[PDB]
Amino acid sequence: GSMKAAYIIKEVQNINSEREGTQIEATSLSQAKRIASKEQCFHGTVMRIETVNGLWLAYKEDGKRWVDC
Repeated sequence: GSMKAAYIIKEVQNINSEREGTQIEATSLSQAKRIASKEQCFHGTVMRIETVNGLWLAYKEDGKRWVDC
């Protein structure tokens, strides 16, 4: 299909915390955002998209718009 890059999606309790994530493949950051929003499992949490080496790409507080980093 389309050329895809590796992204790491993490679900954390607050913006400035670190937890283990899971690796997904997406064609763009926007598709990664859609996947991350669909993968949220807990209540009121923050979703964050990083690169594999741990670079913050974006994050979304529950009920807010994505914050691009």
